[PDB]
Formats: sequence, structure tokens, C-alpha cells
Amino acid sequence: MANMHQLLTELVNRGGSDLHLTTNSPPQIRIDGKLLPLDMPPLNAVDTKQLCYSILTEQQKHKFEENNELDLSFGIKGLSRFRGNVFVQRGAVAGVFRVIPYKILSFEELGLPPVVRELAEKPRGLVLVTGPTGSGKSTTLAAIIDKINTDRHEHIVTVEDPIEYLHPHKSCVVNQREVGADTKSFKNALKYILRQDPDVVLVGELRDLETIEAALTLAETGHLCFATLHTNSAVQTINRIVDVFPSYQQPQVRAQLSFVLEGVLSQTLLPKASGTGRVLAIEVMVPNPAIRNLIREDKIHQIYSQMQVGQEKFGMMTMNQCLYGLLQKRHITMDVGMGRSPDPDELKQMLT
Amino acid sequence: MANMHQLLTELVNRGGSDLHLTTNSPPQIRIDGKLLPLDMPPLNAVDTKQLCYSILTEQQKHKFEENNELDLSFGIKGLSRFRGNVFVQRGAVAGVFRVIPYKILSFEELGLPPVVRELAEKPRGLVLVTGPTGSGKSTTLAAIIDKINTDRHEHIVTVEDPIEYLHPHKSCVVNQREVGADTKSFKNALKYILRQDPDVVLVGELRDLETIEAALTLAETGHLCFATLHTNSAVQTINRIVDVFPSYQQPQVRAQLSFVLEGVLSQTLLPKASGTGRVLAIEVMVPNPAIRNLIREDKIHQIYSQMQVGQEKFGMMTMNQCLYGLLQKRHITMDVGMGRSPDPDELKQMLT
Amino acid sequence: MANMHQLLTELVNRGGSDLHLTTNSPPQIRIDGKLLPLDMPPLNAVDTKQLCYSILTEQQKHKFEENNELDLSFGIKGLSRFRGNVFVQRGAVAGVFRVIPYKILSFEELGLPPVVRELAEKPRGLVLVTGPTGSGKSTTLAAIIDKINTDRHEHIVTVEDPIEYLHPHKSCVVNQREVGADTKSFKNALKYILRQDPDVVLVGELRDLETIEAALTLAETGHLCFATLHTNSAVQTINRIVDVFPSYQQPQVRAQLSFVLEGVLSQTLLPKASGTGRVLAIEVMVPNPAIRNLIREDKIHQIYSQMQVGQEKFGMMTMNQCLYGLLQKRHITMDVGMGRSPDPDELKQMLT
Amino acid sequence: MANMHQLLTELVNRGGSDLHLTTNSPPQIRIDGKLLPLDMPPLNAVDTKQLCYSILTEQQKHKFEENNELDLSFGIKGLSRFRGNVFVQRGAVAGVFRVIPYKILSFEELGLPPVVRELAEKPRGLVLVTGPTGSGKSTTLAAIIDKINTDRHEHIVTVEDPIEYLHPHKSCVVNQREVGADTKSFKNALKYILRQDPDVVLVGELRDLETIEAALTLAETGHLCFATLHTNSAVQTINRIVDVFPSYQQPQVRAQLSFVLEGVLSQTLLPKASGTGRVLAIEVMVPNPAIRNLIREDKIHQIYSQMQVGQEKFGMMTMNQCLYGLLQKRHITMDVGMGRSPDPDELKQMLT
Amino acid sequence: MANMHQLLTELVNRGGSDLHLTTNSPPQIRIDGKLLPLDMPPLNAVDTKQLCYSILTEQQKHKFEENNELDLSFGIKGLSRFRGNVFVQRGAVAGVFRVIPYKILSFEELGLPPVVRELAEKPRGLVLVTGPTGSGKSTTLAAIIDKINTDRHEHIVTVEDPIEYLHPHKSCVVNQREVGADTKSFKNALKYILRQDPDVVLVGELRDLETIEAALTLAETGHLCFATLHTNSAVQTINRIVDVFPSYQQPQVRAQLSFVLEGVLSQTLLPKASGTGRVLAIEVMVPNPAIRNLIREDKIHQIYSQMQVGQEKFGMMTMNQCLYGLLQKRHITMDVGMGRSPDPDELKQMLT
Ligand SMILES: Nc1ncnc2c1ncn2[C@@H]1O[C@H](COP(=O)(O)OP(=O)(O)OP(=O)(O)O)[C@@H](O)[C@H]1O
Ligand SMILES: Nc1ncnc2c1ncn2[C@@H]1O[C@H](COP(=O)(O)OP(=O)(O)OP(=O)(O)O)[C@@H](O)[C@H]1O
Ligand SMILES: Nc1ncnc2c1ncn2[C@@H]1O[C@H](COP(=O)(O)OP(=O)(O)OP(=O)(O)O)[C@@H](O)[C@H]1O
Ligand SMILES: Nc1ncnc2c1ncn2[C@@H]1O[C@H](COP(=O)(O)OP(=O)(O)OP(=O)(O)O)[C@@H](O)[C@H]1O
Ligand SMILES: Nc1ncnc2c1ncn2[C@@H]1O[C@H](COP(=O)(O)OP(=O)(O)OP(=O)(O)O)[C@@H](O)[C@H]1O
Repeated sequence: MANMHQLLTELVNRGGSDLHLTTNSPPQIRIDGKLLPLDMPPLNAVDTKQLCYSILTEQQKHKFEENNELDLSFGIKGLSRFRGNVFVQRGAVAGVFRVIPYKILSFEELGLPPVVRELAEKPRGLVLVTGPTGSGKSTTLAAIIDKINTDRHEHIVTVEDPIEYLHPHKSCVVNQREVGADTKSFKNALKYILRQDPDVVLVGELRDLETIEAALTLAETGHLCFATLHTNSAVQTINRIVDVFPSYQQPQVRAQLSFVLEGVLSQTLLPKASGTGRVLAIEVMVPNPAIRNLIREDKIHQIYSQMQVGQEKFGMMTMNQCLYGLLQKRHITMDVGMGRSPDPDELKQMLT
Repeated sequence: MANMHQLLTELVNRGGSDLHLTTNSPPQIRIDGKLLPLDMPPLNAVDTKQLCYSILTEQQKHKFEENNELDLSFGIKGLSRFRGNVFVQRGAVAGVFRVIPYKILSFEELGLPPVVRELAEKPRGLVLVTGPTGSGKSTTLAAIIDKINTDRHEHIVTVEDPIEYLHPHKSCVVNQREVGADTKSFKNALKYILRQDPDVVLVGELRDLETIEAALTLAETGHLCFATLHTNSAVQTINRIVDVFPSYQQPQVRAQLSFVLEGVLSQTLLPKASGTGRVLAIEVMVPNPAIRNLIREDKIHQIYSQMQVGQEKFGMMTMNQCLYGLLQKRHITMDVGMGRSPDPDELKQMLT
Repeated sequence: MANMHQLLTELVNRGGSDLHLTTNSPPQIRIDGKLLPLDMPPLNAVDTKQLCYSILTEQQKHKFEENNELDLSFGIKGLSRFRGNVFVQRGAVAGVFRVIPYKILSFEELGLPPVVRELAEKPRGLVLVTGPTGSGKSTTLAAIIDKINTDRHEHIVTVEDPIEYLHPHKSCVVNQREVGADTKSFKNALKYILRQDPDVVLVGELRDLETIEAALTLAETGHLCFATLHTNSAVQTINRIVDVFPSYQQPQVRAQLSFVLEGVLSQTLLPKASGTGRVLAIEVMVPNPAIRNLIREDKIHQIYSQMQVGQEKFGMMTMNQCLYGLLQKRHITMDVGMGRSPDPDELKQMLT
Repeated sequence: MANMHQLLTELVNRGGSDLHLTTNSPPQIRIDGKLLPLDMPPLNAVDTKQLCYSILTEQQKHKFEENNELDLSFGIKGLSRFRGNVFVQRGAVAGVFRVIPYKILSFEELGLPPVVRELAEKPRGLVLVTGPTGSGKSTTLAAIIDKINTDRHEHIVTVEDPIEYLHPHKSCVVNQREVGADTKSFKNALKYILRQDPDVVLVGELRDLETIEAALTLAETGHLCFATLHTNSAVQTINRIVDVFPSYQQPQVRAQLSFVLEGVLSQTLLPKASGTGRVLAIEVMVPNPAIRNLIREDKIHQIYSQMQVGQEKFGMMTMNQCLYGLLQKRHITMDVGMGRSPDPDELKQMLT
Repeated sequence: MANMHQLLTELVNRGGSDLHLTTNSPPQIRIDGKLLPLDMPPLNAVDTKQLCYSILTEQQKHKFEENNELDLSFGIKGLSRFRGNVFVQRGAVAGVFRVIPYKILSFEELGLPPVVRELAEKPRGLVLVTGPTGSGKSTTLAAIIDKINTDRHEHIVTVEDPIEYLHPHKSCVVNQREVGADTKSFKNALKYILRQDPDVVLVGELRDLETIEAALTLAETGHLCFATLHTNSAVQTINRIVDVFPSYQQPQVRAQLSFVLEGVLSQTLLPKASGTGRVLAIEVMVPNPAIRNLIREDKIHQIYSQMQVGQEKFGMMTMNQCLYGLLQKRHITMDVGMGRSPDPDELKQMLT
């Protein structure tokens, strides 16, 4: 297991995002999104199995061997937590491991504007931070969470599969439930969450319509609800959300959403223009009454225009506006911003 | 268990709403909505398990250990009843506990207007008191119930999961059924409720369409039916109610509702402007024939206008009208009322 | 068990409608709709269990203890039959008991007009007597049944859960089947009813669409079919009946109903104006060809007008017309009739 | 087993596509699409069973004998991999075997234009290579895959039933999962694929709507997704894709597809005009913004026109345009191209 | 069993279509469609059971005794194959047996025009031969199959329940799979058919929508697919085919059908006008581009007109046109042709 300790130590030490372990390759680490093979012998099935098994319970070993899959989380005392996935490929064990720092960075350390912190003082509603896997969403969510834990005397509940970031008690009481151990299911967690007197809730992935209904109920019943999506924009998010429902319930969903929605963020971690480190590009939508009317009226497409003009009033920001700030600040290259701009000529006009 | 007795004693003694118990935090109590950590050592899993187990049957212990969840209710002789939820988080026992006083307050003690008491003399129909969890709904419902028990020679049946407020016999015969012990299910309770010759019924949460159909049947079959929702307004409630049905049955539901509906209340407990205690803010809708026509005709949006003008005739009251009374009486601050007003300028006009 | 015999004896002797038995209350009896506690000690769980168990088979005891619910019927030789419901509340046995006289009253004793007796000579179709639970429906149905049994040489079959009124043989052969003992289910009864050569059928409650289809089949296949509903008017009944079907089958249902429907009654037992005894208020709809056209054409709302004008020709009678007769005869008070009148001014015009 | 080794050796040695083994026929090999019986005795059930069993595990033998079917893949060290199907016909074992070379050919060796190689540098999206079974799709896909493995430092994951082409590590980490051994199902693979930090994904056949949704999610969540279809054209492919969804979700699918779609290829292996060897005929669709608008707007039919004019800008190519190049180069005969041309006169005009 | 051998021998010897065996009747044979009782004692249950059991395996005996039904096929060496159905009626064994000659007749022997033989050279698509049971469909299909087996070096796969005609190897490799022995199901056969490298496929009856989708997939994926229906005309066939699909997929089905459909035949065996033997009457539809447009455009009714005019170009032939040829050739009587003519006056006009 000592080898594994050193690989995770190097992952941490090298600012690496993720460690990949598979047979016939040396361990490889993703740093700022790119793989680097380590100067190590190629792994065999014995190596991957013994190292991965060194951090498993008898039940977890039984579980992976029962399913050839295992999602899990674990902590290394004095170092960090990690999220692990173990699987089987070509008849051999393989593993992927995500870092979870013990220390959650602040908005300014993350390059996040102050308006998210003011959102952290909201007593209730749903504010969404979206983007692909590992785009800092759990980390961002954890920063907002830690700020509330520090600042409020409220009840924070998280439901996670598995628990990633740990939020020990500050000013809040924080309870963190791992699905399949602490609670039978997300569904079971929702079966008991209203009897646990929460104020703030982390619900994990918006996996199905039922979870969406649960989130709408939570945000409308006096709770602060946090959730994630893998969508890339506010409009794409809203269309995705409406269309999961049968046609007859989308009117209600639009009214509900207009009432309970407090924010939509769509974020990504990009390689920095300097060639070292990664930088966050984020599109920000803050609903105003006009936007809430657009939500109720099924006039989704014009929402982009509100984000184009909500910079001064509400701190809103289209992705192109974020690319503009990163480009003037030389945080990103011209090609990535233009390659993502829905109107590259527009971003040029904003830049010049 | 003596420790637990003292925490619940302090909860009662301190006018605290809810007690929160979890590991690595001292016991914390929500008083008037806000958490206060007690000057006690942080709890461990052993503490939470032994204390919570001290009030469990062997079956209840088996049940929580079987599910890592348990909703339950219990009484402390000479003190109070309590509703408990026990769950597991981070691999450790946690618990939340709601007070249930033995004495139910009256309308005037609760700040409830006399019209609800006149509603308590209604022989049948459905009157709904809604709001978020712990907004006094069960307490309000219990006060109306106790008034009927005191005043009528009728049959009161409650179905609860679990039984919260106890209503010993006054002038009525009162039977209280806990789902999963007294009856197999809400569904089973409804299977036998018509053969038990009831006059007044408490059905618990409107959890599904079937429960809605049961309530419509009860209110139309000569019974007085009580139910709760977590909606925040009459219009939001009605839209929610109609939209749960398939499109083809909403016409019937509108006709049924127009016939059987006798009242919709949407209430909340707010921190008082004085900074000590909590005050009820409540929106009141009493259907008149005009409103019943609006119900049948699917002209829901104009219902708000009827509540704006039903103050003198029927005692109706919009939320803004309630905020007006609380603001002139300095019961609530200007910011909370304005932050909840659908037209803050309108509330200002009413105030000045 | 002797105590129980005396309570049921008092129930019979006192003209009481229903006996209620539950812990921490003396036995209470509903007489003319209102509860009276008996001058007896409060019951405990032991009392209710021993008394109720004294009239149970080992299977029935097992059944209630298996389900904490039991619907049942039983006879007391030389006294009466009774319908019982036993359940559990607050962890204790409770029971409710309805009287079933051995002697069925006649139309004139019941205040029922002669046209129902002429309906009793109809060879086939469906005539419905509706109203809330215990509104005399089973008793009314039994009177019509007993008249046919007395007058016809036909085959009467009843399917009941449980069997209530017993109809020993007069001129008909009368077979009475209790669901769950005599037959597996209502569905099973319908599976075998056509092979039992019936002429007259009692089907119990119209519990689902399937039962409705069975009743339509029976009435169209040369049988006389009896059924109940808990609806309060002909129009409300018809709308309820049509809307249970998918939209595509309602046209057929309207044609079928127009063919097979022979009568709709909506009845209620009301406290008498004298303050002693109860009086039947009943709305009567007898389909004429015009009404049958209205049934086929989905022009339901105008049916009320036909009942307003079918007094002289067919003996039809709106609820207001019944209230008129009861008011001129001082059988009911002005407030109950007006409180139920869809147009109280209309009833006043009819009265003055 | 030595006999089987020689048949597969001849299959490889003779440039044969596929080996067919069944009773009462000698082994027959498909070379360039056409069967040739080998100068061997006819097989019996004993021959086919012993030879096929010589390459099976006890579980695989049990599996075929349990199901009379088995799909499988295997390698012959120093020779090649093979995909096998074993089944039963007329009560006897039969087998079919596809070659899988250890060496994947390059685009130029395959006659594939350079634009596919530039597509191989795309960081994400879905590019589809379609055509009938054994039309070189897995081989083409493997060539693109091997190019990425050679050129990128990324994570390649394949899910296959069974694994066909093996891609040992070059510059990427490549994990290959066989459904039913490495992973429980395609569904299970998708359950864990997002926790394995992939960059490039091979998903196998687009077998159902769920797989389509998974592919859309992968392409939108920052991954490069590879999939196959057995469709023969871009328009036929798109119509097939849209119509698998319920009508209410096709709008979203069109928006999603317009966002994530990066390429549609429809390919076939044809006998060469020379009479020796086979030649690829391929229709190429590369979405441009105009095409993406056509995708969003449900204006599918005009897509063919864009391919007719996307030769110079994007390297697009209709099937007729491919037939034109093959005909001028005398790679295919006039009859095959004309027999497949949707407008043979158009192809003639292009040729003359 | 010797008796049974003689009955089947007489069936073969007498040119009888089918043998019927049941108790209390002598064996009866259908010759040219009409039953003839044999000059034999009436059968009892013992006779039918022993004779039928004489050709059963222990499993087949168990199977019939388990189900009182059995479909099966068997061969008599040096004589013929037979398709058997064994069942139970009135508590006794009964059996019906269809002949399957070892020698398949040619098109000219069958009176089939040369165009079907040219269709036998088609590399792919679906050509359908329909008609009632025992109308020569399997025999016709077998003749086309045998011609391909003789003429091509391709892979022929049949899936049958049970296998009827046997096609030993000629120039093709022919594998014949009996459902329930060789393969688990038609569904399982389709699960493995694409991994068996087929060129030509016989799929049996088009039993459900899934089979239709499988056939469309096969015909579009480069295979030659054979299937049967019991429809009597091209238009009736097409309407039947479209309407099995949900309304939303019929557009796609029309496009698919227009692409993959290569022929529709609707055939019948009729008693000859001479009074000895039977003659085939067949309606022939060969799709042209105009017809393919009609398929895509849902303009089915006008397809009959194309068959009326496709005689010279494509060899198409309406049923009336076939009756015309048979009537001028005195193969059928005037009454049968006129009794089947959709316009008997039209057939008269064609004849005179
Ligand atoms: N502003 C940031 N700058 C650079 N790296 C960041 C930033 N925010 C988060 N990260 C890093 O992104 C990686 C993923 O973190 P995180 O798990 O929170 O993202 P995620 O989107 O929630 O992943 P998942 O979808 O699996 O939950 C981590 O290495 C984290 O340190
Ligand atoms: N007028 C009131 N003023 C102050 N506190 C009140 C008032 N009415 C009720 N409460 C308190 O609110 C808290 C919750 O009481 P209650 O359970 O009745 O509300 P609830 O909405 O029914 O909760 P749940 O949704 O779980 O059933 C209790 O502490 C109760 O004493
Ligand atoms: N005309 C009447 N006047 C006074 N009491 C009546 C009259 N008719 C019936 N009753 C009484 O009403 C009570 C209920 O009788 P019954 O069971 O027939 O009504 P029900 O509607 O069928 O009840 P359920 O719905 O449970 O079947 C009995 O006490 C009966 O004697
Ligand atoms: N350009 C090419 N020229 C000649 N043969 C080729 C070419 N590309 C692939 N092939 C051959 O086609 C045959 C099938 O290869 P492959 O399995 O990749 O096709 P496929 O469509 O993926 O089959 P399946 O649908 O079963 O996955 C092989 O013999 C392969 O060598
Ligand atoms: N041209 C023909 N002339 C006379 N008899 C024929 C002709 N073609 C086939 N038959 C005979 O028709 C009878 C049925 O043969 P066959 O099983 O092929 O028809 P089928 O429609 O496929 O029956 P099924 O629907 O059960 O598969 C046989 O006796 C066969 O010899």
C-alpha cells in the first residue's frame, strides 16, 4: 500500500487533478487536464488489485468483486480525501482517483466574483453550478457551503454517493449522508429529509425527474437547496429541465421554477494561457422579475439577452463576457474563447 | 437517558422549536428558527446511539438499524409529546426532535382570527392549512380539532405517520391511528374509514393523487376532512392540486373542488420584529360562489383578486393584507414583509 | 360478551343508528346522527378486545390481528343483524357497529313514493340509489329487493363485502354471496355470475371502472342490476360515471347508459324538524327519451331541467322539490333546505 | 484444435474476411464477400464441437451449452484476434469467425481521406461511422483510436460486447471493458464511466434510446464519444435517430444533436472492379452551422444538398461523389455505382 | 407405428395435402383441400396416443403431456418430411400432419413466372409471399431458397418453429435453426444473427412488430430477408404492416419500406377446374420508384392501379389478372374467379 500512498502523495504534491491506474501502463496522472505517465514499471493485475485492496473493507472488496465496479470515498489522515472508482477492464483491476482537499478555497482564491458570496446569504431557493465532471463544481459548492457553515446557525444536510468534501461543524450543524450506507437511497433520504428540520440541503446530481420534484419541493418549503447539472449554459439547462417533464406539467414547472429559482451557473476549468495551472470560465445567470416572467411564459430563448445586460444590475455574465474578462487579463488564449464563443465576432468586438 | 431528558427539558423550558443531535457537535437547539449550540461536549456516535436507544423498543431499535431511518413519536409523562426522526450520517447516529405540547393553544393565543373558529362549526368539507414544515400546521389543526372535540358529539378520526398531537375525548369520540402500527397504510386506513362511521377526519399529508381522491370522496360523502399541504398560497395550491391529475380529469376535479372546498389557508411562522418569539403570517381564502365559479371555470389567476376583496364579507386575507396588519402592529419588520410582498409598493400603499 | 349484548340491545332499543367503541371513552351511540356517551366506565383495550373477540371465529381473530382491520357482518338470533368494523387506534382495539333490522320497511313506512314500487316491477336495467354512507341505501335497496322476492318468480343474486340485509326466499330464489368467503372477489363473482342464470343482481359499491362495465353488461344482457354510489345528484353522478372512462370510450358509455339506465336516486337521511327521528330527503331522476338523448349527446347540464319538469309525467323530483314537500309538511327546517338548495330563492318561491 | 488453427491460418493467409463452420459442408471461407468451400471433408457435429470447444473455458462451454449461443472474442498469440459466434442449427454446433488484425491500418492504407485524421484531433463530440456489419467500421474506428492513442495524453475507454480490436497503451491510457465480464452491462458501464475520468469513449452499438441519451450526455460533458450504426446515409441516420425518441423530446434531441454532433460517415466495403480485393465506398457529412441549423429546425431533407456542396469547404462527400471518385479511378464498376446512385443520371453527368 | 407409416404413405401416395387423426372417426385425409375418410375403424384415444407417441422422444412425450399441445417436425428416411401438430380434444389425443417433400419443385413446375427466379438473384431486400396456411408459401419460399443455394456462394440462415423444408448444402452454406432447440427464441436468434455473417435469411412468420423491425434491419443491413404473412393482397399487406406501428413511427416505416421492399406476393392454392389437383392463383406487386413514392407518401390505395399497369414493365399482376390467365387457360372456374374478383365485370371485360 506504500506505493499507493506515494502515488497519491505525488498527485497531491504535483497539483495533479486525477490519478489513473491500469495494467500494462505505468501509473499516469492527469495534471491540469493532461496525462503524464509516471517513470514507473507498467502495472499488472496483481499490482492494481493489491494496492486498491489495501484501502478496502472486507465488504468493499466483496462489493467490487461482486460487481467489478465500486464508487467510494476515503480520507488519508493529515493529507486529503479522495474519491475513487475501481472497475475491471480486460479482466484486470483498474482505478481512477480524484483529489478532495481538506481545505476548501474561497471565492477570490477560486476567481469567483463576490456575488456568489452574497448568494451564500440567501435563506432559501435553488442555485445551480453546472459543468462537466471535475469542473470544480463540488469544490465550488463546498466553498459556498463552508461559508454558510461558518456564518449561519442553521442545519446543513448533504446526500452524496459518495460523500466527497467534508464540512465539519462551524456555526451550523452539518450532517453528511452517504447513499447506500448512511441512507438506503436518494429516494430514502428524501423520504426522511423533511423530518430532520433542515435549512440547507445538498442533493447531489439531478439524476431524474423525481429528484427535480424533490428539489422544487425543498426550495418552495423554506429550504436552501443545492444541486448540480452537467449542462453548459442557462438556456440549455432550462430547456433540459423543462423537457424532462411530461408536456402537461411543464406549465407548472415553469411557474414553480420562476418562484424558486435563485441562480444558474455554468462553469468549466480550462488550461491557463500561461501553460501552468487551470482557470475557471463561468457563465452566470441571476433571475430577475423579467427573467421570472420569461420562465413562466416559456420564452426561454430571450434569456440569453438578459444575461448579456445583467452585468451591472445583478452581476450576470454570459460565457462570452467571461471569456472577455479572461482574454483581456490574458488568462485564456484567443483560440479557446473564440472556439467556444457562439459569436466569435461578438467577442472580438467586446475585446477590441 | 437522563442526559436526553435534560436536553428535551431544556428544549421545552427554553421555548425551543427543535433539538438537533449529531456527532462532533454539541447538542444544538433551534429556538425561534435559529440554532444555538449547547455548552456541552461534542457528541460521538456512542452518545447519540445510547441516548436515542434509551427511548426505543426492541422493534424500533431493530427498525432503525434495519433502515438507518426511523420516524416516530413518543410521550414524556407529565411533560410533552415529541416527534422524532433518527437517521445515520457519516456512519453515526443523528436525531432531530420536534415538540408537541400537551396543551393546544386557542385561536386568540395563536393570533388566529375568529372566522377559523366559525369554520370549526362546519359539518363537512375540506379546509386546508398549508405552509412549510413546522409552521404550526399540526398545532393549528389540533386547535380546530380540540375545539370540535370539545363542542361536538361526533366521531373524529386521525390517520398519522406518526401520531403527533393527542386529542383525548371531550364531547367527541376521537380515534387516532398511526400508520404502520394501528393501520397498514394510509391506503388501508382509507379502505376501512368509511365503515367506521366518521364525521371528522384528519388525513395527514396530501402525498399523492389517490389521497386527493380520497379527500374529495370524504368531503362529498358527508364528512369533515382535514389535510395539509406545503404550498404557500391559495392559487399556488389550486394549480398544484389540479395539475396532479391527468388532463381529462381536471374538469371533474374543478367541479368537485368547487363543491367540496370550504377553505384554503397558507401560513408561516416568522421571527418577531421584537427579536423574541415568532409570529404567524397567514393568507386566508374562503370560497364564495364567485370563487366556486372560478374553480369550475379554470379561471384560477383572478382568485387572488377575490381574496383582496373578501376581507369584509368573508374574512378573507391576502398575504400582503396579513403583512399589513403585522406591520401596523409592528409584529414584523418592513424588510420581511416587503421581501415577500408580490407587490411591495402595494403593501407600502396599504401601510401609508 | 354479555356487556356487548346489552350495548347492541340498547342500540336497537334506543333507535340508535350506530355504536362506537373505543378506549378511554365510554361506549357512545349515534342516535339520529348524534353521539351520546353511555353512562358507563371508559373502555380499555382489554374491554374492547374481549367483547369484540367474543363474536369472532378463530380465523376472524387471526384476521384482525393479522391486519388490525376487519369488516364483517353477523346476526344475533331473534334480534337483528349487524355490520361491524374492527380496527386499531393508538395501539388499542376499536369497533363500530351498524344495525341491520330483520324486518325491511316498506316504501310508505320509509316515506318513499309509489313510483319506486312500480320500478320494482321492471324486468331489467340499472336503477341507482345514492347518497353518503348509512343514508338508508342498503335498507332502501333491501326493500325493493324484498318486494321483488315477494312478487316475482325470479333469481336474485347479491354480492356483498360483507352481506348485510338477508333476504330469505319468498317467491324468488335468493342467493347472497359474501366476497372473500362465498366468492374470491367481486371480480370472481362476475366471472361466474352469467353461468348462474340470474334475473336480478345486487353488485354492491361501484368501486372501479371494471365494476361499471360489469353493470352495463348485466343491464344490457337481460338482467336487473342494482348498484350504489356515494354521489349526491343525478348530474354529479352522470359526470362522475362518464369521467371514470378513457375519453375514447365515453361515447360508447353514453350510448350504453342511454340504453340501460332506468333510474337515478340521490338520497340522504336528515334529522327531523321535530327533533326526534330522521327523515329522508331524496332527488329522483327517471330517464325519458329526451333524457336518453341528453345522455347520448353529452348534454348533461340540462338534465336538471328535465327533473324540474318530470314531476307530473314520471314522478321525477329535484332535491329542491323534495325540500319543498318536506318544508310544507314541516318535516325539515328552513335552514337545512336552504343551506342545501342550489337556489334558495327558488325554493322560497316554490314554498310561498 | 490443430485443424482449427489451420483454418484460421488459411483465413488470415488468404485475405479472407470470415470463416463459416457447419455440419455436412466443408469449412467455407468468405473472401472479399464470397464463399469458397475448402477442399476438406464435410463437417459433422463432433468436428465442430471439438474444434470450437478447444478454444473455450469451462464457463464458455457451459455458456454455449446453456444457451446454444455464444458471442466471444479471443486472441491467437503472434497471429491475430478473432471475433467468434457459436450457435446451434439442426441440432449441431456451428460457428462463424471474423478476423481482427493485430495491426490497424492507417487512413491512406484504407483509402480514407485526411479529414478523418483531422477529426481525430477533435477533443470532443460524436463522430459516427456507419454501414452494415463487417464494413470496416470497427477497423476504421480502431484506426482513429490508435491515432489518438499515439498522439494524445488522454484517457480512452471502450465498452464492447465483446472486445474486438485491442489498443495497447501508446500516449494515452486505454482501458477496454468487455460487457458481461469486465462490466455487468452497457448500462453498468455507463453507471461508472463518469467516475473514471475519461476523455475518449467507444460505446459500441447504439442499441437503444438509453444508449443514445448516454452518448449525448458524454459528448456534451466534455468527452469524445465514438459509436456505430448500421444506417446507410446521413439523412437516414438522422431520421432514424430522431424518430427513436418520443415526439415531445425530439425538439431537445435536435438541439442537442446540433450542439454535440461532429460527423456522420456511412461506409461500405465493395468488391473491387479488378476482381481482387475490396474497396471502401463512403458518404461523408461534416456539420456546418447551416447544417446545425437544419438539425435544430427539423429540415432534414435538405441536408443532402449540403453534402453535395461541402466538398471544397469541409471535405464532405455524398455517396454519389464517392462513386464518382471510385469510377474515374476504375475502383468500382459502373453497374454497382449506378445501382446504388439515387440519381444514376446525376452520377453519369458527374463522370462524363 | 406401422399403421401410422401406412397412413402417411397413403397421404404421400395419394397426393394428399394433410392427414387428420382424431377419435371416433377413421383417419381422414385432405386431398386438394377436401377430406376423405379412410376405410378404417374409428380411432380411439389409445390408437391416436400410441401411433403419435411412436415418433416422439421422451422429452416430446413429456412436452405434449405437459401442455396437451405440440408443434413439431420430423423426417421419414427415404420418404418425406412432415410437420405435425398434436393436441387434445374431448380428453383424447388428436393430430394433424402436413407433407414436406424432399424435392422442392421449380417455378415452372409450380406455374410460377420467371420473374421470381430473377428476384432470386437479388442480393438483398425483403420479398414477401403471403396467403393462408398451406397455400404453398413454405414450398415457394423453399424453391427460391434452393435456387439461391444452388446458384450462390452465400450464407443462408433459416429460423423456424419448427424447421420444415430442409435445404442441404449446394453452393451456399445453409444453416437451419429450430426455435426452442437450436435457439431459445426468434428473439434470441435475432440476438445472434448479425454475428453469424449471413447473406440470406428466412425469418418465419411476421408475428409481431419486433419481428418487423428485425426484418427492416436485416434488409437494410445488406442481407436478403425472407418472411411470410397471411394477408391476401399487397394493399391489405401494406396497410396491415403500417398500422402495427405507433402512429409516430409509421412515417419512418414508410421510408424504410420504400427503401428495403423488393416484392409482395399474395398467393393461394385453389381446386383446379378439371376437378383433379390444385392450381396457384397469385397477385404480384413489384415496387417501382413510383410505388416507392406511394409508400413514402402514405398513398396506399392507388397502389392497386400500379399493379394493374405493371404487367409489361415489371411482371406485376393483380389477382384479377391472374384469374384472367387461369380462366382463359381453363385452370379455374368462372365462379371462383368472379366470386373473388373485386370487380367481376372488370374480369369479364378482360376475358371477353
Ligand atoms: N478555481 C479552480 N481552479 C483550479 N482548479 C479548481 C478550481 N476549482 C476546482 N478545481 C479543481 O477541479 C478538480 C475537480 O474538483 P470538483 O470535484 O469540485 O469538480 P466537480 O465538477 O464537482 O466533479 P464531479 O462532477 O465528479 O462532482 C479538482 O482538482 C479541483 O481542485
Ligand atoms: N402561533 C404560533 N406562534 C408561535 N409558534 C407556533 C405557533 N403555532 C405553532 N407554533 C409552533 O411551530 C412549531 C411546529 O408546530 P407544528 O408541528 O404544528 O407545525 P407543522 O407545520 O404541522 O410541522 P409538520 O409539517 O412537520 O407537520 C412548534 O414549535 C409550535 O409550537
Ligand atoms: N326512511 C328511513 N328513515 C329513517 N332511517 C332510515 C331510513 N332508511 C334507512 N334508515 C336507517 O339508516 C341507517 C343506515 O341504513 P343503510 O345501511 O341501509 O344505509 P346505507 O347508505 O346503505 O349505508 P352503507 O353505505 O354503509 O351501505 C339505518 O339505521 C337505517 O335504519
Ligand atoms: N479499407 C478496407 N479495405 C478492405 N477491407 C477492409 C477495409 N477496412 C476494413 N476492412 C475489413 O472488413 C472486415 C470487417 O472489419 P470490421 O469488424 O472493422 O467492420 P465492422 O463494420 O465494424 O463489423 P461489425 O459490425 O461486426 O462490428 C475485415 O476483414 C476488415 O479487414
Ligand atoms: N403450385 C402448387 N401446386 C399445388 N400444390 C402446391 C403448390 N405449391 C405448394 N403446394 C402444396 O401446398 C401444400 C402446403 O405447402 P406449404 O407448407 O409450402 O404452404 P404454406 O403456406 O407455407 O403453409 P404454412 O402457412 O403452414 O407454412 C403442400 O401440399 C404443397 O405441396
